[PDB]
Amino acid sequence: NNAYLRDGKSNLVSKVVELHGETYATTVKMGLSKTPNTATSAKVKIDAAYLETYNKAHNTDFALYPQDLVTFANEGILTVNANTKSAEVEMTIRAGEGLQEDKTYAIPVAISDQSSDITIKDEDAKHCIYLVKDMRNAGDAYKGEGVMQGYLFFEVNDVNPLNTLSFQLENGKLLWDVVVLFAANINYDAEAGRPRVQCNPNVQYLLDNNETLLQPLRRRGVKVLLGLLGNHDITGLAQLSEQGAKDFAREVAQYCKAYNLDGVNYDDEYSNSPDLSNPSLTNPSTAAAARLCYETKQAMPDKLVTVFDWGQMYGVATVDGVDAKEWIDIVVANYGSAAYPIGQMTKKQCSGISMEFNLGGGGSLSASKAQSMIDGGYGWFMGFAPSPAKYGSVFSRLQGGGEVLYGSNVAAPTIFYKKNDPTPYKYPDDL
Ligand SMILES: CC(=O)N[C@@H]1[C@@H](O)[C@H](O[C@@H]2O[C@H](CO[C@H]3O[C@H](CO[C@H]4O[C@H](CO)[C@@H](O)[C@H](O)[C@@H]4O[C@H]4O[C@H](CO)[C@@H](O)[C@H](O)[C@@H]4O)[C@@H](O)[C@H](O[C@H]4O[C@H](CO)[C@@H](O)[C@H](O)[C@@H]4O[C@H]4O[C@H](CO)[C@@H](O)[C@H](O)[C@@H]4O)[C@@H]3O)[C@@H](O)[C@H](O[C@H]3O[C@H](CO)[C@@H](O)[C@H](O)[C@@H]3O[C@H]3O[C@H](CO)[C@@H](O)[C@H](O)[C@@H]3O[C@H]3O[C@H](CO)[C@@H](O)[C@H](O)[C@@H]3O)[C@@H]2O)[C@@H](CO)O[C@H]1O
Ligand SMILES: [Ca+2]
Repeated sequence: NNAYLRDGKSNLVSKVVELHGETYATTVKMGLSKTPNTATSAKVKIDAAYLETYNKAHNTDFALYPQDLVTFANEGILTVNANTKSAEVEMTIRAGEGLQEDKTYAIPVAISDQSSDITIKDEDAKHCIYLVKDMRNAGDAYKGEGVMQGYLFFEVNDVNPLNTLSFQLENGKLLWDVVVLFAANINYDAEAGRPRVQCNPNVQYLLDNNETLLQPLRRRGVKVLLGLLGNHDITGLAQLSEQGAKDFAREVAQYCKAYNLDGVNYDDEYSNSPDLSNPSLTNPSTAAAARLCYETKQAMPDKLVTVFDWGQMYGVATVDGVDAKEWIDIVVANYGSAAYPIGQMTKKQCSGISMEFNLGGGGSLSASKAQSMIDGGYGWFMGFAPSPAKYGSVFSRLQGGGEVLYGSNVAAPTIFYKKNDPTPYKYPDDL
């Protein structure tokens, strides 16, 4: 009887927990491959030694969440359920006064004292892990448990991402949970014969000026992602070999670490055919795209790995035996479509609408559409390329939906930002 451990609320082996209050309650669930017998038993425990193994495997440095803040019900004993081939125990995570903001802590949980009828294949199957972030002060985008969330791309060539702050509900909450700096590029470094991250001068300016133009968003609870995009040479996000994907994933994670960002969006577009003789490249395919997503999540497991569903970026649901739910946090679709889940993903990881704010296509976040997306179980609505000059049209496309999603409509904007300028100007007076 093979067993493994995962978070019961999410069914994820590796679960990022954002604390918005003093406690967070879930279950830890042991899955069994066969119906258990009357004597089958197991417990769970915090396994601090496994954190060293985990940090080494991922080249990360997460600190151990204070154990005194984590409590299991029932002495950590798993209640075995023969009918669902599983066993669970309640786990509570308390927010602590010794915690540092903008730091990820780890709770490695292990199966322990299991009965002799249970087989645990490896140390990965023995453990699940919670990656805990205290977000109590980064609350301004948090609109509630289980609500739909916003995902917004800025064309940073033209528009300052501080304009995220122009979008609030009437109750003062910020609309857009996640924003993308669209976009850094993948390009060939001919002199080195390898792919590299290549940043245009507009992208580079934001990174250089991260403290004033990007970190104020993160202070308010907005996740800031680096967009990655193909860029008219032999390299592309769906045509890296296994080694090329490992190398590029390491570079992307270094950008997110160096600049204190929250993850990436991958958009497989505008690349040319690869040079198949280059050991960093391979045939363009969803298998290569999935490999890159998987390797990027392994290099930054606490951060978001997200894809635009375009080109060959999305569709393979397993890499090295690991399901896509573990390494695709959000998938957003092309304007006019809804994203769909693969593997054990649900529609909570999918956009139900994508709105092209610059060209007009893709529909509106109306009361009717909001209700439709909730009824369908979608987790996200996506928008692309808003600009202060078009706020009239943009905000007309956000009426009614906020009342359905949050009990509070989107408010008319009163602030906007000019490119590369940190000053919140008055909208529309300063236009
Ligand atoms: C998610 C998601 O939505 N994903 C995608 C998303 O990508 C789409 O977004 C649009 O993408 C298209 C395509 O972008 C890519 O290609 C362009 C063009 O690349 C080619 O030309 C370059 C030379 O000019 C070459 O360097 C390059 O190799 C390509 O060459 C081929 O083709 C040319 C001929 O065109 C041949 O000569 C070549 O030989 C070869 O065949 C490219 O510019 C883009 O890359 C830039 O932007 C991305 C981010 O978007 C960055 O990551 C890149 O680093 C890069 O930026 C840097 O370089 C550029 C120069 O290329 C610098 O200007 C910049 O400062 C950086 O340094 C992509 O690779 C785009 O065309 C769309 O752009 C328009 O909209 C955006 C806003 O959304 C504007 O910011 C932008 O200015 C464009 O706006 C014009 O068009 C709009 C209508 O489409 C209109 O609303 C605007 O008002 C404006 O229109 C006015 O000007 C027009 C002339 O430009 C004029 O014709 C018109 O009448 C108006 O007067 C947009 O980004 C979206 C779309 O919904 O969906 C998905 O597909
Ligand atoms: Ca705060």
